Amino acid sequence: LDPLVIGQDHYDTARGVQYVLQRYKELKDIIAILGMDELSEADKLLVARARKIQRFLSQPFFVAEVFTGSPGKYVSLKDTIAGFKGILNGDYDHLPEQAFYMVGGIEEAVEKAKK
Amino acid sequence: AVNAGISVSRVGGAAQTKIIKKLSGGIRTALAQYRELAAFAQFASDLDEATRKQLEHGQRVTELMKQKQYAPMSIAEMSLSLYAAERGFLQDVEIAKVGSFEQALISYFQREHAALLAKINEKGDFNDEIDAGIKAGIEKFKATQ
Amino acid sequence: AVNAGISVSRVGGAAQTKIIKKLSGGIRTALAQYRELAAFAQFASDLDEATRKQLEHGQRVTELMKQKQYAPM
Amino acid sequence: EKFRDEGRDVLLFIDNIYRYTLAGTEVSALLGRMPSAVGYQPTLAEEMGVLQERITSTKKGSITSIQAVYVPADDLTDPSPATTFAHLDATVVLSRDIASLGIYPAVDPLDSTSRQ
Amino acid sequence: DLELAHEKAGQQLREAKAQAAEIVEQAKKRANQIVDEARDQARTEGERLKAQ
Amino acid sequence: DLELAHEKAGQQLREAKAQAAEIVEQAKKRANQIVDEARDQARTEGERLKAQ
Amino acid sequence: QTGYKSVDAMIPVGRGQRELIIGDRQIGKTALAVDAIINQKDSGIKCVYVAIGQKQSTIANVVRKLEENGALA
Amino acid sequence: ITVHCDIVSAEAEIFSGLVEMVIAHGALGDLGIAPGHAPLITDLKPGPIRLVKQGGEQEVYYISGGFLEVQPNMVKVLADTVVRAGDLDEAAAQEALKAAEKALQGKGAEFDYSAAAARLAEAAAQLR
Amino acid sequence: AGAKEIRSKIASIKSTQKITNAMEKVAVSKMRKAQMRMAAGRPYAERIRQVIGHLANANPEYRHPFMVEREVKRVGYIVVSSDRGLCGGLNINLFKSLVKDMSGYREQGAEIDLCVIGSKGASFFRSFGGNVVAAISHLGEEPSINDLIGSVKVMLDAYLEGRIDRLFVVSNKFVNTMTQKPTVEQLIPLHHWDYLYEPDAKSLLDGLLVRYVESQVYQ
Ligand SMILES: Nc1ncnc2c1ncn2[C@@H]1O[C@H](COP(=O)(O)OP(=O)(O)OP(=O)(O)O)[C@@H](O)[C@H]1O
Ligand SMILES: [Mg+2]
Repeated sequence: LDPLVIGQDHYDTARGVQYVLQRYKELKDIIAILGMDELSEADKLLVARARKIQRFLSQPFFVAEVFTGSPGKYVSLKDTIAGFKGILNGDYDHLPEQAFYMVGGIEEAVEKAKK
Repeated sequence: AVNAGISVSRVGGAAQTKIIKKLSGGIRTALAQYRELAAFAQFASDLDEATRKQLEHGQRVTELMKQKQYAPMSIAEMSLSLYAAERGFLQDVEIAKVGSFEQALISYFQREHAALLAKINEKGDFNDEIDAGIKAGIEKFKATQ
Repeated sequence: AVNAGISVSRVGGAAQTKIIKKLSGGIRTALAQYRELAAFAQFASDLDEATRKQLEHGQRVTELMKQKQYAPM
Repeated sequence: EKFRDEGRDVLLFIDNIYRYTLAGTEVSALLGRMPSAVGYQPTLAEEMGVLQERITSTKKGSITSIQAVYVPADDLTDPSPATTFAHLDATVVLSRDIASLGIYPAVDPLDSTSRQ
Repeated sequence: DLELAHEKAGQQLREAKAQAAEIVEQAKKRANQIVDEARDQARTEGERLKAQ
Repeated sequence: DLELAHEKAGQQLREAKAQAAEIVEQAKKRANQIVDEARDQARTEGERLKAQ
Repeated sequence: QTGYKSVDAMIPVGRGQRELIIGDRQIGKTALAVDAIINQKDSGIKCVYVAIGQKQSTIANVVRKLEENGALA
Repeated sequence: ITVHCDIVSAEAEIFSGLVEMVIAHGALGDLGIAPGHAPLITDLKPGPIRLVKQGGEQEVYYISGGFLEVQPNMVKVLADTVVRAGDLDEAAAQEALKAAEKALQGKGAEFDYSAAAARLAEAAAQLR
Repeated sequence: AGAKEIRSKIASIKSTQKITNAMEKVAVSKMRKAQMRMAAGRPYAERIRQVIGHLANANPEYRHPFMVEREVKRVGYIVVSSDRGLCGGLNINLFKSLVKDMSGYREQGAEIDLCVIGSKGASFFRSFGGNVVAAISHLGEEPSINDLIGSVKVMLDAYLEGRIDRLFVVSNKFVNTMTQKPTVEQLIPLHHWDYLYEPDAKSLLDGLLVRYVESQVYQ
C-alpha cells in the first residue's frame, strides 16, 4: 500500500476509505446514547457513507455458497477502485444502505436498489 | 432459547432430509428480520406496509419455534408447522393462537391424512404429490376446523 | 469525609443514648433523601413543592454534618 | 447425618459458605500447593463437592440446608460464587426496601428464585 | 323492499345457524379423538409400570 | 331490521366458537385425568406385588 | 433428528458431526441433549451419556427420565 | 341585579365574574351595558373598561382594542395583548419578509428530503 | 485494556446518567406549564368561532374571501418546528408528513409557498432548498401572540391578493403524554335573533376572521 507500487488513484481511494471508517468509529458512544440526530450536518453525511462502505466491503464467496445458496462473485481491482471512489465522492448518496450488502460489483448495487 | 443469529452447523446442510431442507430456507431469514424489528412492536402500528409485513411474519415464526420439554416431533409433524409458516397460512392467525393452531393442525392430519404422514416419515422425501397433498389438507383445515 | 451511604455499625441503636437515638432517625432519612435528589439541585426552580421541601432540608442537614478538627462536641 | 439416620428430616444452617472456601485457600497455602485462577486453591471445586454432596434426600430421611452467601467485589463470575451456585436449588433475597414498608419476612418476590 | 329485506335476512340467518351446528360437530370429533388417544396412551403406560 | 339480522347472525357464530372451545378444553381435562387414574392404579399394584 | 423444530430446521446435525451446546447455567443445555438421546430410541442409533462433575441427585433424575420415556434400554 | 362578564385575551382570561354594569369605548361611541341588554357586537378602541358591582363599584381594566359581545344574560370582551394598528402591524410583516434568509434558490421538487427523512427515521428506531 | 481506564469510563457514563435522569423530570415540569397555557387560549377562539358562525349566517349578502374556495394551482404552508434538539423524532415525523402532502401538489402541477417557525424548520429548508417567504425563530418556551402577527400577515396578504389558493398549518397534536401526532390542518377556507352590530357587520367580519386565523396559529 505505497503510491510508488499501486499508483496514486488506488492509494488515495484506500486512504479515503480508512479516513471515513476511523471518523465513524469515534462517534460510536455519542450515537449509542443520543442517536444520529445530534451530530453536525458534516458528521451525518460521513456516517451515511461509512455505513455504505462497511456494507460494500462484504462479498459472497464461491466456497461459501454451501452456507447460503448465494452465487459467488469475483471482482477486479478496476471495479473495486471505481465502486469505493464513487461512494466516497457521493455518486450513490441516493441509494439505500441495504443495496450494498452482498453485491459483487457497484453495478449490482445499482440493480439491487431497484427492488 | 436457540440464538439463530450466532448458532450454525458447518456440515449439517448436506445431512438434512429433502422435505425439511426445502421448507427451512425461509425460517432462518424470517428470524433475522424479527431480531432487527422486535423492539418496534410498541409503535409498529404506524410503519410502512413492507416493514409491517416483515415484522408480522417474523413474530409468527418466532412464536411457532417454541416447544415443550419431553415432546419430540417426527419429520411429518415438523414439516406441517414449517409448511404452514413458509407458505403464508399463518398471516390471518393472531400471535396468541399460533401454538393452538399448530397442535390442532397436527391432530387433524393425524386422523384425516394418516397415510400422508406415514409416507413423509419413511425418508422425508418431497415430490409434487406430497406438496399438493399438504396444501389441500391445510386449506380444508382453515376452512372447516 | 464520612460516606453515610455505605458506612454502617452492626450494633446500631443499642450503642446510643436516649436523646441521640431519638434525634438521629430523621437525620439519617434526610441524608438518604438528599443523596437521591442531589442531581436535581441545579434545576430546583422547576421541581414540585414537596420535592423542593425535601431537597432544601437535605441540603441543610448535609451542611450541618461539617465539623472542625480538635473540636469534639 | 445421625439425625437423618433416625428417620428424620433435618435442617443444616451454614453461617457463611464463603468462609469455608477461604479456610480451604488458607490451609492449601500453608501446605505449599500451587495456587489456581484468582489465587484460590487448586482443589476448590472438589472441596465444595465433598461438603455439598452429603446434603441430600436418602431412603431413610433427608438433610436440607440454608447457607448464607457472600459475593466478593459484587462479581457473580468470581470462582467462589460461581462454584457455589452449581450446588444451590433455591435463592432467597432479603430486601432493605421491603423491610422499610413494615412487611416481614422481608423477602423479595421478584429477585428470589427456585429450581422447583 | 320490506319483503325482499325479510327474505334475505331470514335466508342468511339459516346459513349462520347451519354453520354454527357444523362448527360444534367438528369440535365433538376433536373431543372424541383427544380422549381416545389418552385412553390408548394410558393402556401403554400401565403396561410399562407393570413390566418395571 | 337488516342491521339487527346481521348482528344476530354474527352473535350466533361467535357463540358457536366459544362453545366449541369449551368442548375441547373439557375433553382435554378428562383426557389428562384418564392417564392419572391409570398411573395411580399401576403404581399401587406394583407396590402390592413387591411388598408380597 | 433431535426432535426440536428450531434445531432440526436451522442447525441440522449429521451422523459423525461434533456439535457444541453452549450457554450460561440453568437455560436448557441438559434438556436439549437428553431430549436428543430420547428421540433416538427407534432410529437404530445407540447412545452414551457421560455425566462429569454433576450432583448424584441430578444423575438419578436423568436416569429416571430416560426410563419414563423408554430410552434407557 | 347582575350579569356574568368575562374579559378574555388570545392567551388568557383577564377577568371573570358577576357585575351590575359594564362601561366601554365602542368604535362609534361610548356604551353602558346592564343585565337584560339586547344582543350587541362592536369593535373597541384602546382605553379603560369600567365594571360595577356591590363593593367593587370601580373595577377598572385597561384594554388595547378588540371586540365586545353582549347577550341578555352574558357579556364577553375579546381583548387584545397590544394595540392593533397599520403602522405597528406592517413593521412586523416587513421584518418577517426581511428575516427569510436565502443562500440557494431551490426548486422545491427535490427527492432528497425523503432519503434523509428515511435515514434519520430508522436511526431514531435503533436509539430505543 | 487497563483496569484504570475502564473505571474512568464507568465514572464518566455514571456522571452523564445522573443528569439525563434529572432532565427527564425538568421536561415533565415544562410539559405541565405548557398544558395550562394550551387550556388558557381555548375560551377566546371558541367564542370567536361562535360569533363568526352566527354573523356569516345572519348576513348572506357578503362572503369574505376566506369563506369561499378558489380552485386554482398555488398553495401555502405554515410549518411549526422546535429551536432546540433532544427530541425523539418530533421534527423528523413532521417533515415526513409535510413532504408526503406537498408531493400531491407538486405532482398535480401546483406551486408552493412556505412560512417557517423555529430553527430546525429553517435548517431543513436551507439545506434542502425550500422557497421560504416568511420566517421566525428563537421564541421563548412561553411564546407571545404579538410575535406571530408578522409571519401570519405575510401569509394572509398573499391569500387576499389571490397569490395563495389554500393555506395549511403543519404541527404536532398532543394525543397523550406518550404520543405526539404530526398533522397538516387547513386554515383560511373555514339562536334566531340578530346583534345590533354597532359598526358595519361586514367591517366586523373583515376584522374577526383575521383574529381567528391568528388564534389558530397561536394555539
Ligand atoms: N423447552 C422447555 N420448555 C420448558 N421448560 C424447559 C424447556 N427446556 C428446559 N426447560 C426447563 O429449564 C430448566 C433448566 O433446564 P436444564 O436443567 O436442562 O438447564 P441446564 O442449563 O442444563 O442447567 P444446569 O446448568 O444446571 O445443568 C428446567 O426447569 C427445565 O425443565
Ligand atoms: Mg446440566
